[PDB]
Amino acid sequence: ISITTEVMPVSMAKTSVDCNMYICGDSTECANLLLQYGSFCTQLNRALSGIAAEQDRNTREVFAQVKQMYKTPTLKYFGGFNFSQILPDPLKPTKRSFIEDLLFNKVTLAICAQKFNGLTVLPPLLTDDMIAAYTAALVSGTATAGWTFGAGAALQIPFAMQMAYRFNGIGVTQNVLYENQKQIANQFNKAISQIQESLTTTSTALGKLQDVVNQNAQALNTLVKQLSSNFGAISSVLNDILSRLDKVEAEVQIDRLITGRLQSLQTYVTQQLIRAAEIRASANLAATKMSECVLGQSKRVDFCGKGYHLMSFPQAAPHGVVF
Amino acid sequence: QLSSNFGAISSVLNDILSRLDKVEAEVQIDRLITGRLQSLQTYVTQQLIRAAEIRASANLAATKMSECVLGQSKRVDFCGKGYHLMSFPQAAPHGVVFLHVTYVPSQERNFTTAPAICHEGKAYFPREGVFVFNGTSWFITQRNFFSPQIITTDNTFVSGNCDVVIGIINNTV
Amino acid sequence: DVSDFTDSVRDPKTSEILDISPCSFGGVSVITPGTNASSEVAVLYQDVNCTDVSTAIHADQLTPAWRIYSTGNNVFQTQAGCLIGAEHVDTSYECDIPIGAGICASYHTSIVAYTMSLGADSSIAYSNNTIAIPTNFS
Amino acid sequence: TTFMLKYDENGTITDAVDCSQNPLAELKCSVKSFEIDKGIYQTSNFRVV
Ligand SMILES: *[C@@H]1O[C@H](CO)[C@@H](O)[C@H](O)[C@H]1NC(C)=O
Ligand SMILES: *[C@@H]1O[C@H](CO)[C@@H](O)[C@H](O)[C@H]1NC(C)=O
Ligand SMILES: *[C@@H]1O[C@H](CO)[C@@H](O)[C@H](O)[C@H]1NC(C)=O
Ligand SMILES: *[C@@H]1O[C@H](CO)[C@@H](O)[C@H](O)[C@H]1NC(C)=O
Ligand SMILES: *[C@@H]1O[C@H](CO)[C@@H](O)[C@H](O)[C@H]1NC(C)=O
Ligand SMILES: *[C@@H]1O[C@H](CO)[C@@H](O)[C@H](O)[C@H]1NC(C)=O
Repeated sequence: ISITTEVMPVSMAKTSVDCNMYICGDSTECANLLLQYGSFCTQLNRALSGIAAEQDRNTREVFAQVKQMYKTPTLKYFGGFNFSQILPDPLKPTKRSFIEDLLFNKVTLAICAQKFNGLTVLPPLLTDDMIAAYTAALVSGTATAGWTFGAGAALQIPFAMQMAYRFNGIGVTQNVLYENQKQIANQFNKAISQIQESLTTTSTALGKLQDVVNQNAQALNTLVKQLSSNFGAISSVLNDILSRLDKVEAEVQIDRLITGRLQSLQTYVTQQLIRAAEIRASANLAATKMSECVLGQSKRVDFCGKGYHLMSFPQAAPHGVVF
Repeated sequence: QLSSNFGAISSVLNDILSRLDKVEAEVQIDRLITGRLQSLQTYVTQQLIRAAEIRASANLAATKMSECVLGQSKRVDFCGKGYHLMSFPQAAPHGVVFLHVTYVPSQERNFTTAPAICHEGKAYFPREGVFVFNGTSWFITQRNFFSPQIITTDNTFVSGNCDVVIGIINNTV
Repeated sequence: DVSDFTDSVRDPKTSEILDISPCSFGGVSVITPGTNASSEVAVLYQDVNCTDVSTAIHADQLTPAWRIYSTGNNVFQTQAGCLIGAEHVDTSYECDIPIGAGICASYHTSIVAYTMSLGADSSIAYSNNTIAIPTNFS
Repeated sequence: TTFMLKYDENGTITDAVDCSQNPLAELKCSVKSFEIDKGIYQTSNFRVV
């Protein structure tokens, strides 16, 4: 018996920009010159809000698939299989599981305070507690509550007859499980332990979730860095060229900075649209794996596992899921 | 964006050419040409991104019509929400609509089961079902519908001896 | 700071050092029941402190200054900004309109803000010798 | 102030909306309508002068 891990991003950070505070600071004349360009601030705001709403749709599609929140059994020992370290621990303060705690520590980032940029980051609709609650109902409904799940309702199988029913689905007979239950149960427990050890004392196994964070940070750093450069004007800073430049020779130096800053903003929004489409194609795949591998037994080759698929368990992660 | 000036005297041509005739008009027209060229390029790029998102949906619809409509899918929740049975396509404006027909068990009942049976020092396992105690006898039935069938040598098969199993129940066959 | 802005300054009056924050800006979004069932609306000031933006409305220091507007002591903190015009409740529902981190607003019976209801609380009787088998279909 | 004037097919102004009286009035002048579906819509920004 083997257990392998698979990491998939499903979401990314939600950003928004203040089109007038970024292009211009606290200057009235800069705002007036901006209105000549028509509806460019409104287009950018709508484009970024469209992406932001989509991130919440991605998460709801993957995780909110069970209409009922089954309670954790409080036994966590079914037949011979040790299901702890997957389900939450009642006496622990956190609502997560042991393995989920390992995942949340590993993926590290790159009360209210603002920045002079005009940029900000909105919070996701589903908190980490809600996401962690969902994956507990899926695991607890898989061990107990029978395979009949999704297409129907829970049907209360003893979990010694699942593996017999799932061994029967790969081409072996039922007597293979029953006569070797102790060996099969032991190999299951050892496989989970090695997953624990590898997660605790590794360096880089969640690079897909790491790449999402690093790419987002690089994009925002570039946008800020463009504020500190003129585009053929006397200087980048306003009120230092806007004072000793009469009142008509400064109207053409400002139009140079404004045109340059719009392009830096437009370039940023266009690349967020291409990046979001990549996350959407990844969140769609993770939703199909949650339905065909967790809620069923998959016969497609190399889709869920590597050998012959028996079953699967979902665990939450920062802006992603782990199977 | 056509009714929008871009720093020029006027946002409409024939009103810069009427009040100017030479390089003075060229300097204003260049401001308009630059502004109108950007808004046109921005429109085209956003259409390219949208066109790709709708090609991915048209590819999924082509996979559904091949798998759900021309056959019977074994994939979970791919076609409907229960046990897929059939499917029909219906045209819609700039789209398609599918009518999935699925099977949904409803009632449910409680029974007592077992993994095997011991008759003559040998273990009998089921082939394509489970053992249900019912309350008066011992039967073998299919997992999706309730239909007790009397046990027989054609329902079960002999595997191993009557030692290594957790919970055999002695019964006739 | 790391963004090469002005994070601090030293007073030239022979005194100590201070800090500098960017005053308080953000966005506003208006929640509406649909104009077919009511005319009252709630307002969300995104990413602010309710105390800071409640006194600002008192001294008339907001650039979007609405002539006929007031705050009827319904200020709510949430985490996605300051909410004004909707009263907090402790009865979870199905999130008609989403707001911030696990907060939603609905009309029901004035606008009311609550916490999301994930699903129905259910339990399964797990035993080691019992099976359930359907007897009817649809 | 900014107004949102409605023109009739006969060519005469019929109704209007004052885009600075209410938060709702600002919403109307932003989506260019007189009736709006339920939801949350983002409008202009705010500063503390
Ligand atoms: C199950 O695994 C946990 C994790 O180490 C362990 O503490 C517990 O003792 C195990 N259960 C049994 C019955 O050995
Ligand atoms: C708001 O400010 C008060 C004191 O000024 C502070 O105690 C509180 O934590 C702040 N709330 C925030 C920043 O969300
Ligand atoms: C089967 O027994 C369980 C445990 O008491 C109970 O919850 C369930 O309702 C029973 N099923 C039926 C159909 O009565
Ligand atoms: C189910 O639990 C009872 C209670 O100890 C036990 O006697 C019985 O052998 C168990 N059945 C199986 C299949 O383990
Ligand atoms: C199944 O349900 C239908 C409708 O509820 C009913 O007419 C039919 O008699 C039921 N069948 C059985 C075997 O109870
Ligand atoms: C427009 O004018 C026609 C006749 O001039 C009149 O019948 C109608 O009521 C007016 N208003 C409309 C059509 O809304």
